[PDB]
Amino acid sequence: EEKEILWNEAKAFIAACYQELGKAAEVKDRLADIKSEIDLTGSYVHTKEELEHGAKMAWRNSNRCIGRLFWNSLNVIDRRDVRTKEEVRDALFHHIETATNNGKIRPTITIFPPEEKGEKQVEIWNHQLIRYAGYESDGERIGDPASCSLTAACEELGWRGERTDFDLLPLIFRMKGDEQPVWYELPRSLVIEVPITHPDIEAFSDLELKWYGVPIVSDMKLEVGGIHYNAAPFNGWYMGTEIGARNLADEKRYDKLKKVASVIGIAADYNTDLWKDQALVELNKAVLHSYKKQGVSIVDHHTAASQFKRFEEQAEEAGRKLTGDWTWLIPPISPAATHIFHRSYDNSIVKPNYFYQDKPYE
Amino acid sequence: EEKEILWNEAKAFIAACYQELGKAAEVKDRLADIKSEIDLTGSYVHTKEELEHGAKMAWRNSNRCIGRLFWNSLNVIDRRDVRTKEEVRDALFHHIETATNNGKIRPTITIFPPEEKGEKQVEIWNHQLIRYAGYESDGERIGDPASCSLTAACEELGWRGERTDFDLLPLIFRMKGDEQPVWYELPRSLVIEVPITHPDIEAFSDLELKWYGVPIVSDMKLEVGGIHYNAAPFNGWYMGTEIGARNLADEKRYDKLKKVASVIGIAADYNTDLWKDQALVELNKAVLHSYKKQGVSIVDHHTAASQFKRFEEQAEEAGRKLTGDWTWLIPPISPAATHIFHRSYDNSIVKPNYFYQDKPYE
Ligand code: HEM
Ligand code: HEM
Ligand SMILES: Cc1cc(N)nc(-c2ccc(CNCCc3cccc(F)c3)cc2)c1
Ligand SMILES: Cc1cc(N)nc(-c2ccc(CNCCc3cccc(F)c3)cc2)c1
Ligand SMILES: C[C@H](O)[C@H](O)[C@H]1CNc2nc(N)[nH]c(=O)c2N1
Ligand SMILES: C[C@H](O)[C@H](O)[C@H]1CNc2nc(N)[nH]c(=O)c2N1
Ligand SMILES: [Cl-]
Ligand SMILES: [Cl-]
Repeated sequence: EEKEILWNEAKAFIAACYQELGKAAEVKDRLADIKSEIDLTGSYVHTKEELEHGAKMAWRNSNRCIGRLFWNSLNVIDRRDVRTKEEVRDALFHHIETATNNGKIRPTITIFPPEEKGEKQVEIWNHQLIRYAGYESDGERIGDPASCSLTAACEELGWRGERTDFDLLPLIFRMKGDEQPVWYELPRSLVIEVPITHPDIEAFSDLELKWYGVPIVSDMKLEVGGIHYNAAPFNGWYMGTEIGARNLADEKRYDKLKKVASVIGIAADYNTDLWKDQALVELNKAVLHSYKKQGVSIVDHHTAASQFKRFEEQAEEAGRKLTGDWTWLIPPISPAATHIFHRSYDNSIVKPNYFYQDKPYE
Repeated sequence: EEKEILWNEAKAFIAACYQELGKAAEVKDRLADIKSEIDLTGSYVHTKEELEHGAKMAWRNSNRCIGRLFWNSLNVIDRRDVRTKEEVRDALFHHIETATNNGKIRPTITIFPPEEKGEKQVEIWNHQLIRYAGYESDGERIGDPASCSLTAACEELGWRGERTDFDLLPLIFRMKGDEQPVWYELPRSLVIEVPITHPDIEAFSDLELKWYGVPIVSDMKLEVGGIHYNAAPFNGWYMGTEIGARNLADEKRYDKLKKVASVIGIAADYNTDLWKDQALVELNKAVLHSYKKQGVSIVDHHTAASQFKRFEEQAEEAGRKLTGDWTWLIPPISPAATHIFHRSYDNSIVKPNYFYQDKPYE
């Protein structure tokens, strides 16, 4: 029935994996046992080596990611042994700690048990492990509007946020068998935050802006060789523009450009003054400066693009087809200043890969 | 043979044209005669009304153009009567004058005789009627590199440029029957140029930057109802970013960002300083300021995007499908600050339209 599609994707993944690993002769025998195990059990189990390389291939294949140069040094943590919510919680806690690494961020992924019959063993509700709540009630807007629905779902479960603009959401996830997810408050000792100051303009601190150190995406599905790891949070370090040009700048997010314009001392009255553009630049300089000053890893969009160029060169020379999403790879500020803007990319989907999946709330 | 495809496109265009013009009942009779005229002659001739509306529909359908809100007030000049190179030259001269309009730019198109049997009556070599030459010889780079090949072709024809960074190319075009194009120097009295100064930073004039007032694209084909107007130059006013973010900024164009960084007094040493982004913003403020100060029409990318939003609303309410090229509609600076960035567009080709065509040089 579905062993068909499972077997096909297994054949493709194992062949490619073992080839890249220099283990091409072990394929037919490895494929043999797998083909067998699928018949009796309806599935198969990745070795640690396969799972680790699959996770790395998935990152390499993420069309929208500019950071892909470092795909091969991803730190893979195999947590397929977890059975309890305490183990899940502690695995998420450790991921935060080890990835943060006192500010010298380690690109890391923690992999939980995969879907069995399409049945989730663990269902993580958070978009990112560290993320700020958002509230909207009777005209009143607080925090991160992108978090409004998860925040409301959290508050249905007994949690209550302090309603600052930067409430840390609890971890929230559901175990197979349980009807409701559980939630656990984040130990603040584990969460590095960076207050936003500007190198030249002292008044910038009057904005009282901050962001969290480590983006840890926890709601995408890792697909490896027909196996569906629906719960597999992964992190890197930020590209400054994600914070300065979007999270803090978008009208539907924190919407800070008018306030930025004010503290840097320019008028926000005329489009021709390009006050939004100027504000975007100073806000983005502030973000890079602040992360650097605090000893927290971050990359600017120019360096990131230069790295991606090397990713392109590396692919070609390894004889691998390159795929990418131009509309996502271009940075939201000065895009024509990067080589990305001036070439095209094939947006084909190659597996292994990370995929969106339906949210349990909403 | 090809009367087939000609008749099909005629049927589609006339129906749509006459409908939009409120002349739906005149269609079948108009279509009748056209169907007849195609049989005897192999072609058909647009009335002035049809040609004018077709040109406007072509602009409305240009997926890559952010300026489309004003499609319906395009000024159409019908020059299908020209027979001689003197008439062509004088028609091009007049187009420049009337479109410029002392700085209050009028979006205008001059339409020359269409292709007959696929045979061009008039073949315009210029990319734009007003454009700067470019030279590259023995390491030495002068002027606009995008113009290198046309400039070389011009210099094969007896013309010689002064080799400043802003040599105005002559008009160059070929008449049916002639083996070589002719060229005519531009009367400087007709060409408005704008020196680039900055509102706040006096040193900016040390760069001695300038650009021409009016972009007049002269190498695209207007297609209307199966008729191919290969020679039909059209102009609007500039969006500032075309000049400040591309023509003056691209490494393969005038490459001025390092010099901009210097005169505005910032270092150009570290990517994390975002010095390119800052330079782009000040250069783009300078361009808008300078055009405004001189009384020459121009639009900033924010106003232009707001206008385009109205173009979208106007389309919907008129029951017309909207088409666009997202990768071209987004401006090359602060794109995420415009609504364009945050929605998608169907990039389907609708006719009438303007099309690239093969260059006669090169
Ligand atoms: C090491 C530093 C990294 C940087 C600077 C980086 C940069 C980025 C950026 C800027 C985006 C766009 C996000 C957005 O605009 O919403 C992105 C998307 C993405 N990145 Fe990376 N990334 C990094 C590491 C990683 C890692 C470790 C993985 C997984 C193993 C990964 C997989 C992805 C995926 C799947 C997306 C697409 C998310 C979506 O479509 O919503 N990246 N990356
Ligand atoms: C009125 C002011 C106008 C503005 C501000 C404007 C703006 C623009 C801009 C910024 C581009 C992108 C060019 C590039 O990046 O290389 C563009 C492309 C285009 N515009 Fe407009 N435009 C205007 C008027 C017109 C008119 C009058 C027509 C024709 C009747 C036209 C047809 C087009 C076409 C065909 C393109 C695509 C050129 C290509 O693909 O290379 N536009 N427009
Ligand atoms: C590993 C990693 C590093 C880094 N610097 N950034 C990320 C990251 C950031 C944001 C996102 C989220 N992208 C958008 C998801 C989305 C898509 C559609 C609608 C929405 F509201 C939200 C994914 C990955 C991931
Ligand atoms: C009417 C009008 C107004 C305005 N503001 N801009 C233009 C305009 C500007 C530039 C262009 C040229 N676009 C790129 C053509 C091209 C395409 C591919 C390769 C190349 F080297 C050049 C076309 C229209 C046209
Ligand atoms: C409509 C458009 O495709 C969409 O809003 C995209 C555009 N490019 C993007 N690129 C990145 N990196 N992140 C985004 O959220 C978006 N938004
Ligand atoms: C590769 C890419 O499609 C191409 O270089 C485009 C990108 N978007 C653009 N958009 C505009 N307006 N003008 C351009 O020249 C380009 N270049
Ligand atoms: Cl984020
Ligand atoms: Cl131009």
